[PDB]
Amino acid sequence: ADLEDNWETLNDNLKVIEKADNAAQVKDALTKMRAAALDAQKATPPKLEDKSPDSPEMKDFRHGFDILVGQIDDALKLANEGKVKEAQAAAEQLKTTRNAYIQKYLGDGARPSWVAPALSAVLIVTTAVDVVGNLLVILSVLRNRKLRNAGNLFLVSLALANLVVAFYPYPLILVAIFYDGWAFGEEHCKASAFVMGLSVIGSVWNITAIAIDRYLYICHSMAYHRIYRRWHTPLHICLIWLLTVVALLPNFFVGSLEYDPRIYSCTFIQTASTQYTAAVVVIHFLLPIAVVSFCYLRIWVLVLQARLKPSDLRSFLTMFVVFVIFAICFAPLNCIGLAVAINPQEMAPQIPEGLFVTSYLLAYFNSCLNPIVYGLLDQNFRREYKRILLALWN
Amino acid sequence: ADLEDNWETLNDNLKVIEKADNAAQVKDALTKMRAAALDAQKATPPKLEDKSPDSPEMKDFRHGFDILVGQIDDALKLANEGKVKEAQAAAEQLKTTRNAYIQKYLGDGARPSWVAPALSAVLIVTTAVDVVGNLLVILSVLRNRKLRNAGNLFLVSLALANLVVAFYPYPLILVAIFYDGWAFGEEHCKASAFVMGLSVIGSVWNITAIAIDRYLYICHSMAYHRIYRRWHTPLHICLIWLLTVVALLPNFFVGSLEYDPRIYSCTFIQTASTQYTAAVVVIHFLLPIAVVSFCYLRIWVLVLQARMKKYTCTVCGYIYNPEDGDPDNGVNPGTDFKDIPDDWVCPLCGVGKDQFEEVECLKPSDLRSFLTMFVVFVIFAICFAPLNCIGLAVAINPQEMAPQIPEGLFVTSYLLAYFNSCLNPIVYGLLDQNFRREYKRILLALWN
Ligand SMILES: COc1ccc2[nH]c(-c3ccccc3)c(CCNC(C)=O)c2c1
Ligand SMILES: COc1ccc2[nH]c(-c3ccccc3)c(CCNC(C)=O)c2c1
Ligand SMILES: [Zn+2]
Repeated sequence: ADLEDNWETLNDNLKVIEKADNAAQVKDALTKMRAAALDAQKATPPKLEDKSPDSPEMKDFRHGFDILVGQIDDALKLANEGKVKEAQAAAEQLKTTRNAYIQKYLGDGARPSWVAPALSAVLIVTTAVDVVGNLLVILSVLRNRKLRNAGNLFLVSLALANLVVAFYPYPLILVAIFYDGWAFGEEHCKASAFVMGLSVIGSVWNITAIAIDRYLYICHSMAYHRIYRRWHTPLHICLIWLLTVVALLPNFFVGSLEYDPRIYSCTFIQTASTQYTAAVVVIHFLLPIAVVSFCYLRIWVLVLQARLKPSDLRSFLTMFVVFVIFAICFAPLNCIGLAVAINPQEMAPQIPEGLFVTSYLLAYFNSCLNPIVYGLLDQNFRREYKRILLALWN
Repeated sequence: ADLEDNWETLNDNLKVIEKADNAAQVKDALTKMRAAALDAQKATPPKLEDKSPDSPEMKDFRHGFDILVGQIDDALKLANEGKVKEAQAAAEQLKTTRNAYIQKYLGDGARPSWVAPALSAVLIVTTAVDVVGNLLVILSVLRNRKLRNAGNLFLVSLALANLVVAFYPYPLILVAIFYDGWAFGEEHCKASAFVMGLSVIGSVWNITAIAIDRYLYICHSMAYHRIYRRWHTPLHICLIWLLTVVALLPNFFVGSLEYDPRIYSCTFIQTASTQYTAAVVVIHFLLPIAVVSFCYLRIWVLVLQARMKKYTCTVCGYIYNPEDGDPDNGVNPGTDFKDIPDDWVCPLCGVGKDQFEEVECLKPSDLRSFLTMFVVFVIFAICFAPLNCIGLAVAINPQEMAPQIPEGLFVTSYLLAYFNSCLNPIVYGLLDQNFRREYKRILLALWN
């Protein structure tokens, strides 16, 4: 039997012992566990495959199994006596506890089998739709005199924020999944973690700048037309990106950019400094999500009081949906970060790995959604996407 | 303008409204449609040519146009307001009435009398064996944990490709034969046509994924085992199905999913865009048929050379398995017997490799059933080679080569292609001993 296959066997019967109602169900499960333990001990690990069978690295895995075999025999000594709870306790609090004391028996039970293929599928799809999708957005906005419309600079600003992350950190996390551990230097670690901070942080500030601009243009159009914009807009875009770089610099002093084995990515660590992460969740999420929720509620009340035409909603509809799609995508992880920011000594271990990865899978997915919402809601973008593709077939 | 000519005009502008990006493109198409409707109303139908101009049969066609002109005016009332999707939708309610009320008079309904009973017989039999047959393969693979891990996780994926089509488009077509024309909405039309595209396209990528899998397992055995798999193949299966959905999306922009009266089925149209169909025939048939013919040529050369054969011991009877090796005495799994050094001995009696003879006859279950899998590939190719040839001939020159495709031949190509949805569970049962055993275990448990 295969080592990866035998690893699944020992964990499946471990789950059975918990959901068991009688000592015979337990004694049956503990027999399959001891048999699959001795088979996997005869097998060679993948990381230490080149190492000697007597080497201090390969003989460490062999010995780890010897401890659990005796622990299983100890547990079935109780299950034979008809003591169900007594053996059910000697299973979970001994097969897992000594696994951390054996190290190599703790790695398989740390991460679920599903995160590696789910993450890699999500990143492949996200990177693919990102490059094509946002590259179309760039080209659509560049043609003829389209750039003379200032607001189109915000679509190029967000297109690059989405884009840059697909060209540097996303490809290397995919190498980190297939190599099981970060395969590049400590240089590329903090640098990949930084550009993702630029994208995720830089995006909310563009999304906010838009919400204020579209708030004044619709609600106080008298005062809005009095104030210029043709040159104001490229100044505002430039300012938010330098503002972003500044907000990210405490990461190098507080040491919060390091590789997270749970998500195979070098990213920002919420436990490294609960002071910085508390500010990151407030000042760079709940603060902007609040002001923009306010901006767009004032716009929707005037539309509700105006009732209509498909060309009348055109001014903001596309930009409102992108904001909402952003909020959903980043609300879960910001909640995890908030719970850790209050009391990490007790609330942090209560965050399951299954939930944590689910928060990062959505947050990564957001890097490709924008051109889709443009295609589904904007007729003029849908037309533009068709023109570019036709240009390539003709 | 001629009545047959005006019927082509109203259907051409109907296609334009779908592929339209602005209300003006729609308002322009709806104006040409109303004009061509009033011209055809002034014309006499061919079936009711002998009838009186005021007769209840001839005045029925005149009134049918009055309704269509009213709803065209209703649709352009939306297109003037700048509501594109709202009028694009109200142009489908116009597509139904023009195909339920105006399909009565005119039209060349020249089909042979056999295309109805043959098609319906083939579909009934195909659907029946498809459901039972592939439901057995799904069951036997998840049931037996050993045969599942033998690279046969793509077989459940292939079987789901065969199944899905028996549950939605095949039953509908059968209603389309007994009702003589598509009896369901335009919604269920392009949708049923999509579900078939998923199966036929997804199957070749499933069949390719296995051909590569067995190619590396047999030819690059050493490097193979070095690379993980438990999480690799569910990622590969997931990738092929998204790959497939992607390849099918141009159908909604080029408008190639519509009902074909010759085959009573809403399917993909080869003439709607010869650019897309040329790619469909190349990228999704001749390209994969080529790479897999390459995969199986490099396997068959090893078999001919005897480079991956089992060796039975002429003394204690121990059989050497290249898939297994002799790991405890240094020969890691995947090693060929001809590659073991001379100092190796039988691990059961100590006789030298010197006194080992090869198993002459290679069973189809061997080397992850490469023989059974190769057969399925060949069957698939025969089943879809004719229609892909028709599609290729139409893709070059459709102005002259397309009318030269007889209806009798075209339906014959679709009859085989439909039949392919049920065959593979049979080829597994006839050639794989372990599947035949599993089939019996399923049948005997439900019976007893
Ligand atoms: C402040 O310095 C950095 C620096 C790097 C960062 N990378 C990410 C991130 C990247 C991709 C997907 C989700 C989050 C955050 C945002 C992380 N937010 C929370 C609440 O943990 C981040 C922040
Ligand atoms: C490309 O988008 C679609 C979309 C739907 C499709 N349905 C079928 C098909 C279904 C059952 C039997 C035979 C063909 C093809 C395959 C059609 N291939 C050719 C050469 O015409 C198909 C393709
Ligand atoms: Zn022997």
